[PDB]
Amino acid sequence: GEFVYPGLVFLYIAGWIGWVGRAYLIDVRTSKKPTEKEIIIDVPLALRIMSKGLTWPVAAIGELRSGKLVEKSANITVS
Amino acid sequence: DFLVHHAIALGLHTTTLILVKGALDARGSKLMPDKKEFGYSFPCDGPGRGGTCDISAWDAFYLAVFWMLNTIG
Amino acid sequence: MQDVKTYLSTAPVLATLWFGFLAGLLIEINRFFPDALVLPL
Amino acid sequence: NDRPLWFPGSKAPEWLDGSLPGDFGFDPLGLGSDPELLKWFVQAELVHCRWAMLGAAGIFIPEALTKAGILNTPSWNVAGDQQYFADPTTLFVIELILFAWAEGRRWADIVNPGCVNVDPVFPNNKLTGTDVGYPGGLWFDPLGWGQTKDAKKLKELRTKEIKNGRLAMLAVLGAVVQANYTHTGPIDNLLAHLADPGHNTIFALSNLVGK
Amino acid sequence: FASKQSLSYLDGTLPGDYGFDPLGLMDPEGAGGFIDPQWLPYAEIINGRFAMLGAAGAIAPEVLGRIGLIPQETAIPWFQSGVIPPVGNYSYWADPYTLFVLEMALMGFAEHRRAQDYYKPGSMGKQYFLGLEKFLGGSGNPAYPGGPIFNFLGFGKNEKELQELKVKEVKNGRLAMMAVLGYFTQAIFTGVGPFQNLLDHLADPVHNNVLTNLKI
Amino acid sequence: EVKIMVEKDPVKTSFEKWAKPGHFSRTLAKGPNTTTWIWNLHADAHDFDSHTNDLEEISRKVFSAHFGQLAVIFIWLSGMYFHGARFSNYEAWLSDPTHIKPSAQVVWPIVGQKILNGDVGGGFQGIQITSGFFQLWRASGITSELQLYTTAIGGLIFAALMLFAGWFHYHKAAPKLAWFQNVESMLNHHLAGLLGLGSLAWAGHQVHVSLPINRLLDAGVDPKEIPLPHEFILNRDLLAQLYPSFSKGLTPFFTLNWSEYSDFLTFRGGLNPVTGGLWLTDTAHHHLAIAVLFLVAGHMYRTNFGIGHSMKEILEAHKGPFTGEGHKGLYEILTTSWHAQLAINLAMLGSLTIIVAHHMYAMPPYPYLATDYATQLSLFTHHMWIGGFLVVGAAAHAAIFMVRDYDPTTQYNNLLDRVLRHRDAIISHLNWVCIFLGFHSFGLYIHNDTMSALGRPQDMFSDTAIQLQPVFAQWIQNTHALAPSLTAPNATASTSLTWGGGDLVAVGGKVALLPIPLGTADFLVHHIHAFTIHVTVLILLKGVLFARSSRLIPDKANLGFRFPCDGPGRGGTCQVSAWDHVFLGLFWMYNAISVVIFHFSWKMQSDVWGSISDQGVVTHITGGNFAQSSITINGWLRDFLWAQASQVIQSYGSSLSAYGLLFLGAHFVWAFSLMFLFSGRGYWQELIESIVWAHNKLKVAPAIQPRALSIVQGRAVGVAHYLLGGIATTWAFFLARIISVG
Ligand SMILES: CCCCCCCCCCCCCCCC(=O)OC[C@H](COP(=O)(O)OC[C@@H](O)CO)OC(=O)CCCCCCCCCCCCCCC
Ligand SMILES: CC(/C=C/C=C(C)/C=C/[C@@]12O[C@]1(C)C[C@@H](O)CC2(C)C)=C\C=C\C=C(C)\C=C\C=C(C)\C=C\[C@@]12O[C@]1(C)C[C@@H](O)CC2(C)C
Ligand SMILES: CC(/C=C/C=C(C)/C=C/[C@@]12O[C@]1(C)C[C@@H](O)CC2(C)C)=C\C=C\C=C(C)\C=C\C=C(C)\C=C\[C@@]12O[C@]1(C)C[C@@H](O)CC2(C)C
Ligand SMILES: CCCCCCCCCCCCO[C@H]1O[C@H](CO)[C@@H](O[C@H]2O[C@H](CO)[C@@H](O)[C@H](O)[C@H]2O)[C@H](O)[C@H]1O
Ligand code: SF4
Repeated sequence: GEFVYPGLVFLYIAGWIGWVGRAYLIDVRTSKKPTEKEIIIDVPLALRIMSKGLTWPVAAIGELRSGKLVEKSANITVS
Repeated sequence: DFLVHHAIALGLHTTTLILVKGALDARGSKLMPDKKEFGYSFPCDGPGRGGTCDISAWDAFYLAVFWMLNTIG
Repeated sequence: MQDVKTYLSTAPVLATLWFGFLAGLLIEINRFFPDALVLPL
Repeated sequence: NDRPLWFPGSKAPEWLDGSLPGDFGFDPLGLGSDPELLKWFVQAELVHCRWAMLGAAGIFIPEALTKAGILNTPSWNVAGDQQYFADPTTLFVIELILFAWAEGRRWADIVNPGCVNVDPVFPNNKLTGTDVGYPGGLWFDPLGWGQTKDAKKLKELRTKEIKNGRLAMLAVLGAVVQANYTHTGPIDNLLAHLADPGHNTIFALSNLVGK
Repeated sequence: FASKQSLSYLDGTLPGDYGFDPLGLMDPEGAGGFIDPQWLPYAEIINGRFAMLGAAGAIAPEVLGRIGLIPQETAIPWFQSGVIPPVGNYSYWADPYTLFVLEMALMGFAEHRRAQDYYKPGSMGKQYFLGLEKFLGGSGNPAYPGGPIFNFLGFGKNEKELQELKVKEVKNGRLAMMAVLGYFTQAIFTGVGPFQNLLDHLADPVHNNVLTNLKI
Repeated sequence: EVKIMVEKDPVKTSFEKWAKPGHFSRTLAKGPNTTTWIWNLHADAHDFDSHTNDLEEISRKVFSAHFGQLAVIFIWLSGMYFHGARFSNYEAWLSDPTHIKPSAQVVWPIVGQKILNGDVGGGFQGIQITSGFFQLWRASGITSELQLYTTAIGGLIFAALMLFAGWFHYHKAAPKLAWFQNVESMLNHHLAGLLGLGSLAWAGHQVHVSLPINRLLDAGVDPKEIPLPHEFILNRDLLAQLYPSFSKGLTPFFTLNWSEYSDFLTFRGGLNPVTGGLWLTDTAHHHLAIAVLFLVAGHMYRTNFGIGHSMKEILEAHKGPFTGEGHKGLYEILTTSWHAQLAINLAMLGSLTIIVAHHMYAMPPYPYLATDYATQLSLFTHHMWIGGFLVVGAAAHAAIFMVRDYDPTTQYNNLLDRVLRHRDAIISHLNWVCIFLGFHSFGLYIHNDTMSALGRPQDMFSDTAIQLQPVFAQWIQNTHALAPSLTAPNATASTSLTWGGGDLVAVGGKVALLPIPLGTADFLVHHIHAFTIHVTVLILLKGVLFARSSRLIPDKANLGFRFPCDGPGRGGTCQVSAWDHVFLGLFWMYNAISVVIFHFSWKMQSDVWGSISDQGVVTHITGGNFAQSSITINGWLRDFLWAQASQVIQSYGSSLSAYGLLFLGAHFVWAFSLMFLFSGRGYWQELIESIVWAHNKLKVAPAIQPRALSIVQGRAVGVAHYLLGGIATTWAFFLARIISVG
């Protein structure tokens, strides 16, 4: 109870917030003007994404195994 | 003692961050892809492209000396 | 009224509302469950 | 469309064209500018009105009967702290469970009209209302009134409900504020106003320079 | 025709126009807000009519008490009737704040209706009042509504007599405004009613003027 | 000529532009592409003259925004009055002013905050306040919480009125440009009404309310038994009992027998022995005389009625053989540009605030304020900081005017052009003055340090060693102390007790004021002040004069007012803009004001403030060590910072713990600013590139591209966090020390 239990609770909460933020970013990326939704938040879509974050570990492992979590062709500088 | 060794670890990893960033990005970056033509030490690349103050690797040395002094302190 | 709803969805206003709700929740929790150092469960 | 307004000589706002019952063009802050929010607010007003009518009746009639000596009910302020067959929290949880179902059906009908009109157990009941907020059928309309086909006769009854209910909301707010400000029942307040209208009023309690 | 320059916008069509405007408040060059040239004559007429009522009603009870028509319990000066309780107070059938609320209700009806007629000239005779909306349609000039109530005897049937009556109204109104200001100042300096002040100036004119009353 | 000119319904009232964040700018309205857009939006918001080019819209926006600031100030005043009416011990303090600590803030019990509710006295627990509102309310004659609550309600009503006025005058009835340019009428109306009528009204309040109530309070009458203020107006018998000259009415006023009113309109110096504050009868005669003088002054300038002076002709008349065209052309500048007016007003307001601080410690105007040491220190330091900030802003906005609104066509051979033509001589001579002052003062301090370290105290610049006496200041003190006998014979005592002549005023066993000796250390410290002030002036004046061009960059005015550099060429052109000159002037102003407040604190604690006992023996807080220990830098470091910081670092576990917490936090923030100050943008941009790669690897890169802060933004953030840290450190240190030992 000194470390491990609060650590697990924090990990759950932080994974929840991070996962829902990433999901909202991905959903906004394909829009007419993503930057406008980037400053002015689409409240209904945000609420839907936020509510779907209860089971974030399962979705995270799902996308890790499905190969839809990481990217391979990203911008880099002159090596 | 626990807290102080952890602050020391913070200082070590941060100074290493600055020095390694200076060494690896010495040959070029996205902001200035031809840094290797300007040598180790040069002031800047002008105010264009948003401003390029403290852009060379010598400046990374300069910044990391402060962190070294803080960590040893 | 649509313009008002659009203004209320801006980043500073939403951040203010969200952080106010979060701070209120934490303050009330600490009012009813104070001095919590280790997790009993 | 020249209909009476809340403010004679003024101009009715564009979003209020007089279709809804009880539409006197009253919207100084323009809260009904958005049509979807306007429908949501129509439903909210209907619900607040009906709840306030029930509350006003249940507040005022028992106090009048108690004052006349017919009944012996306590004051509506103290009825929360009375000895009932169960702990209130249990009654509150039962209340939440039942309104979960009722409010859920109402919410589903508001969001998607015409989707919860059939009894889920026996599929041959089929509430016969065509407008959101007016369920009709047998359970909520046993006597058949409000299912008539006469034009502007439904608007008449709906305006009747709208107006008695707005009065009920104002009355309930008044009862609450009066109980908080003068520590006595509403009927005693009415009898005080009737005993000496000139001096028995809101200014009677306060201490002011003039009087 | 009197007072100061002819300001080139006070031609003379207004009743009581004598081209008196040293501060140029009614210049129609920049004329927004409440300094509109169509609002100032109306406002002058309104504070004037209210001042006529106020002067008559502030001098009447004391004169009536001196003659003896009304009981001497009601012959109190105007500032000892309840306007200023710290100075003097009278007990009516209601406390003064309930009276104020009722007065504000009635005057709110009357004044908001009059305002709506000023801003919307044809209104107040269209929607259903309690049967009286027929007589409440002001004809033309907002300051002169007329009709079977506001002019129920039929004065000023022809234009010229109406002009004379308008001029008479303006002068009696301005005179009463100055009279009410005098009532206020003389009440502050002397502490007695204006009628008592008049009798004092009449009894000993040289020793009962403003120069003597510098000490209160 | 002078008349009301407005436009009906210029701007329609709607929420549409509230959903367009950057509507006011034509480039910001297109939306964001990088994170620079957010900073640009919040940075250009209230810079009206950069959006449009017509003076009418700018003037209307300025008028409405000033209405808004007035509404905010009214909300603040109402809040202070309400929080004093409901969460204070003002009545208990009224009963016993010398033992009850003022308190008007109460904290909730949540996370151990209880410890901040200290035992201030009067059966009350709360934070001790140093704003001096209790003294002001007592001087106003307030004796109940009902009056404070009424004042709070009135303040809220006034805030609503100001908000409505701002909305009205922008969105409904906007004045035209010809209305704003009536400077003669504006000066007449403001100078007569706002000043003279306001002073006359306050004099009336004092005479009719404050004099009797404070007279009864000073006599010893219990506050609950004192009659209410209107009872002195409705019943003049009481006021004649206190001041017998009221029994004559206003007859002496109109017959010019003004000497009859000499019992409540006095001219006496010094302080009230009971309360340690200025006599309120003097305050009456002086707000009355100020009212008369301002009312006479306000009838000077020409308007619609012929008589009066015309400012344009006055400016065009004063010119001579040394200055060419003289003051010609200034009227158009000052009636055309808002920035020149802002510069002049900021300079005057800052100087006035500094004068207020000096005059307020030297002649305490409120009862029981001189013996409340925390309030004195707080008020002095606060208004001194405010004045410094305003005087720096004057130079900033003057440079803005020079860059933007200057027009060489109108200014051919007037004072502005001739100042711009001999600027090298000005800057050179001022540089020499700065160097000379710095050497012959700080070198004196270093010489003293070296002599003390070498064991040769007979070779120091001290009172016992080689002396440097301030003979001019001593002569001025002696002259001002002998005024009530020769040059101001109608005065009873001198203007203040700080002059050499006079005696001691003690209230409740504490010294209120006392003659202030001046010696070698005072000579040194005023010449330090002169050094720092001339250096700050040098920086700001060099920024203003070289704002348009120099030898290095002939076309600086094309680059604008706020630009980072002009590249690494010509050897390097970093910080050549007037904005960076303001950026450095801020640091030097901080230095100067810090030295000033340290001098004030040490000198007061060492030579004025203290406790007095029977037989009239005075013991000072630090025992008169300023004369000997302030002549060395080591002396300062040991006997001021090390000695007087013992209270703030030992405040943990008491009601003063918040001061120690903020002491540490301010040291932290000041350190934090150095990372913005010492670094450059390219490093952070490349680090952000790496971090953006990291976020890209997980498909979570933002749509708005992250960017490092601009160069000017980096400088601004550094200076802001630096100033906040330093000032908060000094704030916590002063408050902890003076609350503990005061
Ligand atoms: C209390 C102090 C004052 C507070 C603010 C008061 C605002 C009053 C109205 C201002 C606008 C006046 C011009 C109207 C016209 C206008 O603004 O633009 C006009 C525009 C017209 O939209 P429509 O879709 O109706 O018409 C479009 C046309 O092309 C065809 O009809 O919008 C409106 O009419 C909405 C009006 C209200 C907009 C604000 C609604 C919400 C206000 C209150 C927010 C807070 C609520 C808190 C509740 C507790
Ligand atoms: C007043 C009120 C709402 C008022 C709203 C107003 C004026 C809004 C005005 C405007 O928005 C418009 C229209 C248009 C906008 O442009 C402008 C404004 C001006 C903003 C609701 C009351 C609503 C009142 C309600 C719902 C009352 C319910 C009562 C109940 C349920 C009572 C239950 C019990 O009393 C019993 C029966 C007996 C015991 O058991 C005890 C209990 C349990 C207490
Ligand atoms: C409305 C009014 C008085 C109303 C009085 C009322 C209702 C009294 C009511 C009561 O008393 C009773 C009956 C009985 C009492 O028991 C109770 C009360 C309630 C007390 C006075 C207006 C009074 C109005 C006055 C005095 C106006 C004066 C204006 C002047 C002098 C203007 C001058 C210029 O404007 C010009 C003409 C041209 C410009 O260019 C230059 C200048 C110089 C600015
Ligand atoms: C700009 C003005 C703002 C304030 C407006 C209200 C002013 C009120 C104060 C003015 C009255 C002055 O009051 C002063 O003279 C009054 C007589 O005139 C005296 O009044 C005295 O004589 C009166 C008869 O004349 C009696 O009715 C009083 O009982 C008696 O006290 C007061 O004892 C004295 O204090
Ligand atoms: S300010 Fe920066 S970019 Fe400009 S010259 Fe200096 S170092 Fe180079």
